[PDB]
Parts: sequence; C-alpha cells; structure tokens
Amino acid sequence: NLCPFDEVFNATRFASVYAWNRKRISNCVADYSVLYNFAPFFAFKCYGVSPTKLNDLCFTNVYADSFVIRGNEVSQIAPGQTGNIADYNYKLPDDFTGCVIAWNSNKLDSKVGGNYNYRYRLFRKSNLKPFERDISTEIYQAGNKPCNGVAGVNCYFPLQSYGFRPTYGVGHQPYRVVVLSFELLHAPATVCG
Amino acid sequence: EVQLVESGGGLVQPGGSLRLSCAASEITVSRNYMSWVRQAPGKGLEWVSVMFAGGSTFYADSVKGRFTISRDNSKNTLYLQMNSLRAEDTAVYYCARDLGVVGATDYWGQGTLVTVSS
Amino acid sequence: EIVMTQSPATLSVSPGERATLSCRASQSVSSDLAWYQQKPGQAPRLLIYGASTRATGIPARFSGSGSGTEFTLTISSLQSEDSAVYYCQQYNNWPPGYTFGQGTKLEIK
Repeated sequence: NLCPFDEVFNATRFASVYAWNRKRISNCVADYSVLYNFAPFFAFKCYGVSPTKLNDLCFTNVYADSFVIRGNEVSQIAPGQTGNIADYNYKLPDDFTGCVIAWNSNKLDSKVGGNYNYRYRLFRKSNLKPFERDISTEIYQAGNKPCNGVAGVNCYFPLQSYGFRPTYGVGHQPYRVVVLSFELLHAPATVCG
Repeated sequence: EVQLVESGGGLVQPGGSLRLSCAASEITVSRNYMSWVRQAPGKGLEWVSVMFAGGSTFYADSVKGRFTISRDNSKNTLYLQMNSLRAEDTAVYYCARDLGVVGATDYWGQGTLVTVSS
Repeated sequence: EIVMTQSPATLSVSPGERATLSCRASQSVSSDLAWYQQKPGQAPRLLIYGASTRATGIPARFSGSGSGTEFTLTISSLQSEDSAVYYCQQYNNWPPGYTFGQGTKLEIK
C-alpha cells in the first residue's frame, strides 16, 4: 500500500525549474525508509519536522514538486531566501514546513552537445507569489513593441538555456531537487503507517 | 538619446553621508537590472551594488551594511545612499544596465567623482 | 571570487599590424565573458560579449576567442585611435556578481 514516491524520484525525466513538475499524493502508507536514507542523496533538510518524527508523522495530503536547478543555486530554495531562481522562477512560502532534497546530477542529465533543452526564467516583471506557476511565452521589452516587430532593443525572451556540459565545474553541475509539502488543514488524515 | 546621466558627485568629510543619483532616457530602469560600479584613481573596477526588477537588492561585501540602493520609478531614476565614507571610498562611480548572457553590460553613465576631505 | 589576470601589462605595436591580448581566469568561466575598451576620459565601451560575439556596431576588426580559463582578443589593423585601456569582465554568477581584470594599456609606435 506504499506511495509511488520511489518512481517520483527515480523516474529520471525531470522537466525544468521553469513550470516545475508536481504530484498530489493521497491515500497510502508513506514508508520513508528510503527517503533521505538512500545513498547518493546530496542534501536533504526539513523545517518544522524531524525526519524520524516525520516517519511517524502523518498528514491530510501531500504535494511533491520536482525540478532541476544549477548547483550553486540550491541554497536559494529556502523560506523567503532571495536571489534569482527564488524571486522570479519558483518561490516557497515563509512558514513552509517540510523538506527539500538535492542530488548532484553531474552525469545523469548532461550531454557534450549541451543538455540545455530546458530554458530557465531570467526576465520577470514582478516578484512571485508562493507556488505561482508562471510558464509563459512573451517578449520582455523596454520600448513600445516586443521583438515580434523590433530587434536588438526591447527584444528579450525570458527563457534562457542552461548549457550543461561536462567541462563545467561543480558550481555548474545540474542538481536535481525535489520538495515535499505536507498540508494539515481539515485533515481526515489518510496517510501514515 | 539612450543615456544615463549622474549627479551627487563631490567632496565630503569622512564619516559623512552622500547620495548619488542617476537619470535615464529612451530606456526604463524600474524593469532593468541596474548596477553601480566604481573605480579608484589608477586601479581597475569593482562591482559596488545592484538592484533587480522586483526590488530585492544586493551589495558587495566591502560595502555591505553601509550603502543602500533605491530608485524613484515614478520618474524613471535610480539612487544610491552612502554613509560613513572612509578613506577608501574615494572613487568615480558609474551607473549601468546589465543583461548578462543575453548582452553583457552595455549602457553606462558619464560617471561621478567622489572624494573626501583628505 | 574568481581572480582574473590580464597579459601583457603594456603593448606598443607599429600601426597596421595585428594585436593579441590574453586574459586568464582561475576557475571554469566556460564562455561567459566580455571585453570593454575604456578610451581615456569617459566610461568604458563594450566590444565583445559572451565568448566572442561581437557587440552591435563594433567594427569587425576585433575578434574574440578562447574558452574555459583562457581567452584572447585580437585586433586586425590598429588605427591611430585604438590606443586605450582594455578590461576582460567575467560573469559566471550573474545575479549579483562580476569580477574585473587589471586592465591593459595599448598604444601605437
């Protein structure tokens, strides 16, 4: 009766930090025996709940949010932390209880031709509200028109590639990150064991 | 023409305060990553501060805790308050709009000298 | 904090020939770089951004190359006005970060 968390982390299809991937877990027995106890995990940390207590902790629903970021930016996924990825791309609330996990994917997702298929966000008009999916295809600009009729000036496109390739140092090796959010409102809590 | 013009440059006694201001034209600043740079007489350059398009600003470590960037968006302008100017901070300050991987810093300011009593 | 080192410090070449300036990084800067030409008396001017992409307008006489920790700028035919100072700026950390070089003074004859 175990939840599909196993697949969630091992599906090795993670999309982008741009329009991250989500799953709404419910009605199962969350083991955790592997969670934060498997070997190649690099960083795992939760606020408000201890891991083992969590393993005995129980909730109403679950939200899993997987994405891919650059290694030097994992420190920006934190409550109210400020930077680029945590201000215009994906921003977690201030009272977020739960844990994040990050793996140095310096081998699984990189190609000499440039595993830059994903285009992260670099131009946004205003800061993000917590958990606000903002996948969009527009032209950030300065003057009257967007790049559809202008070029050079006012011709910006927020989706910029990463360009992950093996010569890159650790600070630029793609870290895969997965964040778990336990909701406790009206909880005919259906998940502990 | 597209430009950044500066003001506030001058002389002030150590420990005193000062405020540099930057006005722009044919280009917006509120939605433009702005960056103040400085240059000591005869030396290289060093990034001093940056303000984003959402307001979350950042400063270098050498001047961390003492300088504060702000901007009157209503009339398209930037500002940088400095205080407790010590012997090091005598330099010429430049205003800049950096794009990065999509065009590296390009539009800059005429500059503004900031020296101290001695 | 990546420390950049330019070379050589000074250069005096006869008019009309080629010129070669090296800028050396201390870590992996991949192809994230730029070159500024600050003619003495006003603000710098961007010449070449990214790895070797020539900024708009910038005369084709300039050419950038290199990758990783070592980069080079090359000038085809120095004209009388090319005498100026040049700086290589790296930006592997973009929001908020930049790290400059020591600059190079280029003159003619």
